[PDB]
Amino acid sequence: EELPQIEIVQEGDNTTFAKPGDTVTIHYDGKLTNGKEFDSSRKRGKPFTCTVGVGQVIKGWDISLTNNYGKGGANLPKISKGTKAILTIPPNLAYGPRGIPPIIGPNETLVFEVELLGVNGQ
Repeated sequence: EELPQIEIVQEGDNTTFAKPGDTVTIHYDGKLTNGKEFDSSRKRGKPFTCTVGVGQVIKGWDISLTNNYGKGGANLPKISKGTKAILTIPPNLAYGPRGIPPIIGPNETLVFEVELLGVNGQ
C-alpha cells in the first residue's frame, strides 16, 4: 500500500506511543509543496487534540501517529511523545482528487511539521 513519508527531526521518549482509539495532543504546521502554508495550530494559538486511528483526521495523520494502525510498514519510523517529525502525505491520504477548494486544490500533496505533545493527556 501507499504510505506517507516520515522523517524524525527530534526523537521522543521512545516509550509513549499512541494507538487507534487513543487521544493525542500535537502542534503542527501545514503547507503545500510550493511552500505556501494553509493551516497551523501554532499560529491559531492552541495545540490540536483528537482521536487517532479512527478516521477523524486525514488518513495520512492516522497512519503516522499510530504507526499504520499498529501494523507498521517499510521505512515508517515510530513517533513517540516529544517527537518532532515531517510528514509528507500524498493526495490519496490527504484530500484526494477533488480536494477542498478554495482551501486546498485537487490532487494535492501536503507537507506537515508535527510535534507530539501528549498521549491520553500525559
